[PDB]
Amino acid sequence: SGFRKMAFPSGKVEGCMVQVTCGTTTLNGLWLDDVVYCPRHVICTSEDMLNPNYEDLLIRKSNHNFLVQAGNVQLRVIGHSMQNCVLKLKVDTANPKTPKYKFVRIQPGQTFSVLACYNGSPSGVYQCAMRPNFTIKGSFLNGSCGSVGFNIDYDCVSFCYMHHMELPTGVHAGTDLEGNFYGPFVDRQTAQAAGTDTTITVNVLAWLYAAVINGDRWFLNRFTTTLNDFNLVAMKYNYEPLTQDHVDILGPLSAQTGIAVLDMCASLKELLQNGMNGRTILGSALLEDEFTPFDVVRQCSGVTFQ
Amino acid sequence: SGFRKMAFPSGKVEGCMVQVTCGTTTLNGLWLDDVVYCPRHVICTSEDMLNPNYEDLLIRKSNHNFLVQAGNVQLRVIGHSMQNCVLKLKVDTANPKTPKYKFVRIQPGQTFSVLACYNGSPSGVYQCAMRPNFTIKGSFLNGSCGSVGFNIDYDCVSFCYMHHMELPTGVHAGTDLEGNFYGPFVDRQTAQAAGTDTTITVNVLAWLYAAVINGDRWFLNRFTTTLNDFNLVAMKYNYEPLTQDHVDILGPLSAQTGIAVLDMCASLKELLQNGMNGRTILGSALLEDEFTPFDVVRQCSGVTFQ
Ligand SMILES: *[C@](O)(C(=O)N1CC(C)(C)C1)[C@H](C[C@@H]1CCCNC1=O)NC(=O)[C@@H]1[C@@H]2[C@H](CN1C(=O)[C@@H](NC(=O)C(F)(F)F)C(C)(C)C)C2(C)C
Ligand SMILES: *[C@](O)(C(=O)N1CC(C)(C)C1)[C@H](C[C@@H]1CCCNC1=O)NC(=O)[C@@H]1[C@@H]2[C@H](CN1C(=O)[C@@H](NC(=O)C(F)(F)F)C(C)(C)C)C2(C)C
Repeated sequence: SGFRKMAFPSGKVEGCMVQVTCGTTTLNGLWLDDVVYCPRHVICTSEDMLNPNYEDLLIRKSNHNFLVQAGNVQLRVIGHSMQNCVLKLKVDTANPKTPKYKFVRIQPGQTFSVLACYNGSPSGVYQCAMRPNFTIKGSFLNGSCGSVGFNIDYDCVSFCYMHHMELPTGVHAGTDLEGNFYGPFVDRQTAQAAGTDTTITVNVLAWLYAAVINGDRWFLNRFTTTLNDFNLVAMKYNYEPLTQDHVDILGPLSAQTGIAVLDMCASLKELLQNGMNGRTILGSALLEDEFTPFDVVRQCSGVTFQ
Repeated sequence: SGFRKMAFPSGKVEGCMVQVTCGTTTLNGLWLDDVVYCPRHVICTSEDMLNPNYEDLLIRKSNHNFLVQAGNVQLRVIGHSMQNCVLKLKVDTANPKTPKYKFVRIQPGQTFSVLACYNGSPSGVYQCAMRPNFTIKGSFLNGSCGSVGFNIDYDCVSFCYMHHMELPTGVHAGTDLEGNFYGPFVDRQTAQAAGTDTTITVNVLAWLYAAVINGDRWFLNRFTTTLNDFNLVAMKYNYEPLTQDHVDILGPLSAQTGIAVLDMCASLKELLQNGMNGRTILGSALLEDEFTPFDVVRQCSGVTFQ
């Protein structure tokens, strides 16, 4: 039993992390095959980052201007290009520990593990959700840029996130590994703020299923509701609409517990209107929206990776 | 910025996990050098586990009775002994990926990462505290036994926990890697329950410091208090006493924020007496006691491992 926020094991990703230095700027890079991927603002100074011309700064760099270091070894750059906000450095050595991997662009609502790195060395690992406003709520300091988020599927790492920047309210923004930002953020030290965020409804329901599985059932009421009705009540508590696709995705949890999605929707509608009344669910005093249905099944069935 | 529950990167431990099968029982083992360590109840059936004579069952086993498997490879056992509740299987092969490591017995209050495994393969990683009643609040299913908890210090893994059992209320109990249980639990399917738990005061204060560092300061009041007074108020909310050692351990956080431990103690005493009043700290609606002072510094300074 028990229900924890739980990240994917990081080992496959650890063996891909490098330090990338250009001038005085040092940040982390991802070494896959014979390419190092990092944020393009590695080629900036403090001055530069207020309004940088990245194509211009990069013109003026030679391969030797990029120190890439993998513990004790220093990799020699033999090529450099820019794809959107990502810099690609061709190195002379293929990473022997490159895992099976893919590049994905995740959807708002989806979770992943972040491997927080400083100076190309791992600090720690935690789980995050891509919020509906295209931010994440991470823990990142100076030097963390180039840290990556990932999902593991059996043996194959899907990289979906690279860390670039921090926004007001101390939430975080970044790119896919093709260098396209999630959301409307630019890699420029300029005033930018996140849109107001919503609660990911399907994830809250997934967490309610996890609660029931773990025996926490005080909140199950005896009513049903319609999808239509549920959505109207949830509209006012700033919950995203639940679509029929979402209902279908909750099918496994519904089936494993014998609670129709719409009975659970009934129970949540009550919690939103009456609040939690001095009671916790799975240890928590707030409703959690950072567990997907797959995460719950993963944790409550025992899905495993190598 | 930001503050997350964050585990140590798991890679060094991943390369030590094996599947250990004896008869129909399969659970996880830890392969260090040429020894596999696992819970001794691998040698039991369902029948057995109500009241097992472990010395007796083990007498009757040959080395060949132990299948040890490391992905595709099968290791040949060439020796077996029992140390307390841990079984030690000498294998014919040393693990090439054995990291620098130590065996530690942690103290109540201390945190570690758990690498949850099924069939000797990692499912995921999360952070836990050894609670004062010598339990942890994990996520563990059937097959998880032998999963280990660890701290990383630079390059050296300190294993402190191996998973054995689950108790009423769905909390968890286990041994150090020398096979001594934490707390008064026995490895026997018998009615056993955890003592009522306390809140780890020093950890709550460490979390308050993290809050301030992250800018969440609404709860700082303008008073001091004495250690004596603080402890009396905390006695009734089921907080452990704060000793002078604890005060000394909070020194770095106190120094980095310029808030005396006893000013912070003043602020906590208020929160305990007046409650949180519909407000969160670092996202949380409850006070958190599962971050040590070292964890906070680690996360808020950027300590890093390889
Ligand atoms: C990242 O670039 C990094 O780790 N380093 C750059 C140096 C060499 C200093 C180390 C850095 C990570 C953030 C730093 C503050 C704490 N948390 C972080 O995640 N990213 C940046 O500093 C980032 C780069 C320029 C400005 N950045 C940035 O994040 C700004 N944010 C904004 O301007 C905002 F619009 F609010 F998003 C702050 C420094 C936080 C003000 C660029 C975006 C290119
Ligand atoms: C662990 O032994 C394991 O993963 N497996 C044994 C098999 C082969 C079935 C796979 C197992 C882990 C727990 C299983 C329930 C869910 N969570 C777990 O962590 N441990 C046990 O089953 C454990 C062994 C016998 C009885 N165990 C146990 O945990 C009991 N608990 C108690 O008796 C209690 F006193 F409450 F602690 C339950 C099965 C949960 C009732 C032994 C203790 C040797």
